Amino acid sequence: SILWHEMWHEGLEEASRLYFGERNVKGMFEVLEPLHAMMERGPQTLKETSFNQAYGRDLMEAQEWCRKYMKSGNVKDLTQAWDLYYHVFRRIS
Amino acid sequence: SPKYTKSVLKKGDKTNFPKKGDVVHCWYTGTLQDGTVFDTNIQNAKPLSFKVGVGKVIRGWDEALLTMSKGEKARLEIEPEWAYGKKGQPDAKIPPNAKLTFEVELVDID
Ligand SMILES: CO[C@H]1C[C@@H]2CC[C@@H](C)[C@@](O)(O2)C(=O)C(=O)N2CCCC[C@H]2C(=O)O[C@H]([C@H](C)C[C@@H]2CC[C@@H](O)[C@H](OC)C2)CC(=O)[C@H](C)/C=C(\C)[C@@H](O)[C@@H](OC)C(=O)[C@H](C)C[C@H](C)/C=C/C=C/C=C/1C
Repeated sequence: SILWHEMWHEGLEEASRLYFGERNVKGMFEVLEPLHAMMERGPQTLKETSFNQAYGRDLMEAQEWCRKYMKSGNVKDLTQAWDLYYHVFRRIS
Repeated sequence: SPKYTKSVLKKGDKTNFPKKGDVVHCWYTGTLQDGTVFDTNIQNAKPLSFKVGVGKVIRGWDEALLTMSKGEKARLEIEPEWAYGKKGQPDAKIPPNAKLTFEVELVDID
């Protein structure tokens, strides 16, 4: 898909399978990295712009909490990261 | 032969039970043997939602929810084989072969 909501929906689900299912944080990051990189390139269409308006902040904050977690090992940081990814996943259905 | 036990803390409506494939919405608090709270989604907070009976959650939850009526609050004691088993969930402070305790409140069924 080239639709941001579909790309993120598939990616978040797969990233969570790798992390929670396979216990594979390296693999999880490889799935999420390209998607965050896409966001950092910025929206290029009406629909990408609307998606960024709705979810861009939550997705960037999820990544920040996750980066915090990778240095802290604090479950609080981990859970805040996943709460945000979960939120976006549910809002885009 | 279920590998969990359930104690009802507050009765539900005794009428509406989740079925395989339903989306349920829950409040929960999870504790270890010593009462350490490893997670709660009770306060931005909102209920956990998931499709039941398809492996979205650990087996103890997936099975127990089919026995709860809407509004029910129950204490679940889940054996490690129906939770995180030998590996546990180290990042979340769940050790190997851990029995998990959850208070679960079934808020809604879509
Ligand atoms: C912030 O808090 C975390 C939940 C924390 C994680 C750590 C554990 C201690 C705990 O604290 O929950 C906890 O108390 C616990 O043990 N839970 C949560 C409440 C339900 C019972 C149990 C559980 O099964 O968690 C679940 C457990 C940890 C992992 C799964 C266990 C069953 C197994 O078959 C699955 O393999 C895949 C993995 C996590 C969840 O309840 C979430 C909702 C569901 C998933 C992640 C998977 O179903 C995934 O499948 C790919 C999905 O389809 C989801 C919807 C995709 C989206 C993008 C990801 C959302 C992530 C949400 C994460 C949340 C809310």
